[PDB]
Amino acid sequence: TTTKYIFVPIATIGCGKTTVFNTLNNLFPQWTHIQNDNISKKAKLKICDLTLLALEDDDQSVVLFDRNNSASRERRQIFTTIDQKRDEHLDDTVDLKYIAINFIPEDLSEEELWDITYNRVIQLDENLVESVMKGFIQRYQPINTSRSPDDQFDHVIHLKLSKDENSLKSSLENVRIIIDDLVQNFPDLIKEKPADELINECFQKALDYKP
Repeated sequence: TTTKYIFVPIATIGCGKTTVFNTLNNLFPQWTHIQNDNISKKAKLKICDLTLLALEDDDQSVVLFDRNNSASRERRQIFTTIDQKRDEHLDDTVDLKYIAINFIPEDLSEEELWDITYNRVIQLDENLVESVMKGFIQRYQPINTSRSPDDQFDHVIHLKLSKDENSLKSSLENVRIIIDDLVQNFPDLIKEKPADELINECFQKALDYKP
């Protein structure tokens, strides 16, 4: 029994998920960060193929599955497709664990989810940014692990999302939340939280990553 992991965000635009995943991958370079926005719609290998490819080796334990998955259908598509394809990549005794990274607290209404997301991204254009990122926010369906598809998650990490905070201060706190929760729950992945100076350095280097 080797155990493999897929980290699945539940998020919308402006939740900082790529910053968070980039920071974690900087801290743990053996993890693989697969970005949906970098895969062609006509690519032969899609994100679920690439995810399982990046779990084939004994060196390969974690995939950061970088996609919003705002609607329940998208989480169901992950579970269905990975289950259908895993035999092409893993033997079927391998324990594959899905970890939800929940960027949006389930208490949040449709309305300050909008007000938080709207204000984080503006702090020139706004025609594009108001009722067209409200196509994004309308399709959000909170995680609900009491029924399908979200009941297939093995674990849920609950992140912070505050009206109050700067969007970059919140992303750094979320990185820390994920690490500490993994320390408690999956010591095979992280035995102890890295030094804070290391986490800060890896976060600052992620804030420069779009080269």
